[PDB]
Amino acid sequence: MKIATLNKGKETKYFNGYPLIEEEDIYSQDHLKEGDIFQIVTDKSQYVATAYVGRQHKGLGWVLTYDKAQEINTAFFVKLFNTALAERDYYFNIDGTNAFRLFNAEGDGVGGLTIDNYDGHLLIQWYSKGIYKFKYAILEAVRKVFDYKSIYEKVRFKDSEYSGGFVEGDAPEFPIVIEENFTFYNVDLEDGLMTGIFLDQKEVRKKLRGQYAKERHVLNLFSYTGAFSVIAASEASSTTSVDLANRSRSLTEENFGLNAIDPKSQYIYVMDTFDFYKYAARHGHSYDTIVIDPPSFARNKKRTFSVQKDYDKLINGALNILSSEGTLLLCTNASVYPLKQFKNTIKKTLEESGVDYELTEVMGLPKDFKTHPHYKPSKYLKAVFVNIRH
Ligand SMILES: Nc1ncnc2c1ncn2[C@@H]1O[C@H](CSCC[C@H](N)C(=O)O)[C@@H](O)[C@H]1O
Repeated sequence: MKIATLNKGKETKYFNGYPLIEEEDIYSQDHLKEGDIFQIVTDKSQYVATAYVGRQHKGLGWVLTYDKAQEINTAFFVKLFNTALAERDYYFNIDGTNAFRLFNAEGDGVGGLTIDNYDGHLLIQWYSKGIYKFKYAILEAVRKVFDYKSIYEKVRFKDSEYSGGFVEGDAPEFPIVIEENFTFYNVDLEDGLMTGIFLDQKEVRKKLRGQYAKERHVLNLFSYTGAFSVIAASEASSTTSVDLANRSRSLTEENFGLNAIDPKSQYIYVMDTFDFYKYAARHGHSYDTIVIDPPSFARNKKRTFSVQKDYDKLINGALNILSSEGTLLLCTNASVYPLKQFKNTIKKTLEESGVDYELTEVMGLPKDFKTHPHYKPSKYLKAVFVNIRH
């Protein structure tokens, strides 16, 4: 019923499957409000696609269907969910992992919607008021497609007093313990934005232990809950974790504890990564593997970090405490920060330092985090293993 018209010469990407309706690409007189279903049409009134309104950035909403006759109802989501579920048969068949993503937004057909499986406890995240409107229809479909002990939610958009919490089912006591790569972690689906682990780094964590941990001093910067450290510690001589947040210490200790690792056999520091570079370098400390996985942006009073602008500083600091033979695991999650450009920054920085280097591995989102083949920013994870000689 409601219509948005494409600007001339902007049709083609949309005809070819581009899922994000860009504000700059369309105009409408139909008063598009969050929640609204609308059709995109060319200047010559050809139907292009059906989308829903959910603004983020320069974005109006997301394409949902190319079938004019398809109504956006429970049966609609039931179909996407079954397809999403079927594409994850591997995660149901593997030992050692009971937590993974079931539905990854636009990669699975609905931008702004994610569903995670934390050992039977589902976490649904909504990235706009727009997609929230469909909560009832979506929940009915969840009930029709998925098995679960409970359902939690989080609202991942501004100006909502309600933040999320328990939805239905049998509520557990948090933290609950999940398993991934035969490694145990605490999770809390009801406390602040983050759950205690980032599932998208499942395979990166595996590789770190498998290939870059044995008998090494492993440094983990911006450690959060110490997940990288926890898994690497079964192989490393010892790990060192560094995070600015007070909580990180006890949370990290506890994760070590779940895996039969004495926290006292590991090093855990609460401080700014950049301060740690100094302290480590002043005490002549060296590490064989340095994991760097910072937030895209962070602020500490006056002090700010931007992944875009400050990554060279991260690399130079690590190098000054990396062993002659050593590996850097350089990661980001910033969708705005494309792999090409990330690799460029890494290369430039390393070339400037005069060290010998080799990008040995480049990893992206795992399969449970299905990306969209016509939307490049969906591929937001970059993890680059770099072997160093200096
Ligand atoms: N300047 C800084 N120095 C060290 N840690 C920082 C920091 N600024 C933010 N952090 C921490 O970085 C974390 C962002 S989350 C990082 C997740 C982590 N890489 C993992 O593998 O799970 C937060 O815990 C935050 O406390």
